[PDB]
Amino acid sequence: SMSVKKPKRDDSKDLALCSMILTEMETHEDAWPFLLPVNLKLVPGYKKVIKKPMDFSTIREKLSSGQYPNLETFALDVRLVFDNCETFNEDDSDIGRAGHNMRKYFEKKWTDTFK
Repeated sequence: SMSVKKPKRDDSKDLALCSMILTEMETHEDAWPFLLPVNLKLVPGYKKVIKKPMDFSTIREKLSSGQYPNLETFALDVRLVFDNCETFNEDDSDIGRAGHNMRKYFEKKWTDTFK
């Protein structure tokens, strides 16, 4: 509360460490469904159904331009990528499996780096 604060966590490396995680997600072989924004002209249903599209290129540009105020907003956009994928794709499809795999990969790196 006012004039009453928990000890200050060192957050000076968060930006660098989120960039490294993101690099590792970008270079995973199952990243291909997530690298670029879904083409809303060419994929029927996507525009109407997925209210907040998100992809790795968009996260990279937000990251690079100071549009994440903290590491929780970064994680929210990563998770959004996978939540969108689950909304639109059957579990038993290449893309569906890609999204489960990438989410697992992310969550491990996130835990190991920050928890």
